[PDB]
Amino acid sequence: CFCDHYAWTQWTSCSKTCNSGTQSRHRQI
Amino acid sequence: SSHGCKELENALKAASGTQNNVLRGEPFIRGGGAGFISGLSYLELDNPA
Amino acid sequence: EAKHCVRIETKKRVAKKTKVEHRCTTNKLSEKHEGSFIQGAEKSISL
Amino acid sequence: MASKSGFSFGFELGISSQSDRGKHYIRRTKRFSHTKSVFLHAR
Amino acid sequence: FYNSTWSYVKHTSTEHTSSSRKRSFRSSSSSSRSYTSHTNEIHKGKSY
Repeated sequence: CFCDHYAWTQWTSCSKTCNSGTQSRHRQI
Repeated sequence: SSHGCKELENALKAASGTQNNVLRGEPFIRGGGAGFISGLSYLELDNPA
Repeated sequence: EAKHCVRIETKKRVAKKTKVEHRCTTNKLSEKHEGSFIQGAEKSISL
Repeated sequence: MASKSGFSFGFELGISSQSDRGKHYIRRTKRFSHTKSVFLHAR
Repeated sequence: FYNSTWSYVKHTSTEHTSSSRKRSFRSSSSSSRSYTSHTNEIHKGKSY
């Protein structure tokens, strides 16, 4: 597919200020 | 005897297109010979390294 | 491709009257899509 | 547009009439704009 | 880097036809109609 037809969202704010948080971004499918 | 015909056609085309192409670069050097600085800091767009 | 077409004929005699009608319609749609995406990254770290 | 109307009758006497009408109209319009802009600052 | 290309073609075709003939006097009337709607889209993005 042209997957970017269903654009990716902006990332989460990082889960924590320090010591390896994570952030994610789903598509607007 | 009598006859009538009417004929009509309408056709429309519209087209458009755009480009934006932006390139930026800022090589920075401290130390070494001023000629080497200027020669190397000068951005060879084909070889930015 | 879609087509719907009809033909009708009538004659009546008593006086004579006749009516004949033909009606036809064609509908077609075609859509073509293509897309390409490629991505890559390099890291190099040397000491 | 095309229209025809005529009469032809016998009676002795005979009378005939024919009228012919043709009309065409055509219109075309074309408009084009092209803009090309370059900015190059080096220092 | 990412390099992204999308191509899209859309076509629609429609026709209508009608003809009628009466006899009594005698008369005829007829009409034809044809249609198309068409769209092309191409969109691209490149980052480095």
